[PDB]
Amino acid sequence: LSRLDPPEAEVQIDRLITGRLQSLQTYVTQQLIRAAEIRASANLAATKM
Amino acid sequence: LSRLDPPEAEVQIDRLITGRLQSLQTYVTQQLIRAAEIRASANLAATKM
Amino acid sequence: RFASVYAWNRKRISNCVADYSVLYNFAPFFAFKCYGVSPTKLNDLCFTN
Repeated sequence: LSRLDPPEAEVQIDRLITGRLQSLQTYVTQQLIRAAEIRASANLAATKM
Repeated sequence: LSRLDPPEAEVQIDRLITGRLQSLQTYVTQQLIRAAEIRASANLAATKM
Repeated sequence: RFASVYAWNRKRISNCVADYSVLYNFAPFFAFKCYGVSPTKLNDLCFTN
């Protein structure tokens, strides 16, 4: 923001926003997968108990 | 497609295509996770039956 | 006097105050393009060399 003016910095800000959004989406996808795995593990543990 | 020439509409439609495809992919991934959960629940239901 | 495009001149500017306003406010500069920096922001930045 400091170096460039809004007109030409909007594209860079959009690029970074896209990158970070995709990274967070992948992170939450992996989190959901691991949460399903641990849910299955917890169901098995409850059955064993 | 109205207020822009085709050459620039190409790069302005790249964003819409990629964004809506990413949205549909996210939806399909969430639905796959939910379908795995429902499959586990259905297996448990059949075992209990 | 200005040098030829070959054997071009090179001057190192260091340890001084850069008043880019007196540079931008010149009339005969018909072409003024900056990369990675906006001319309006030059007066607020600081560089290593």
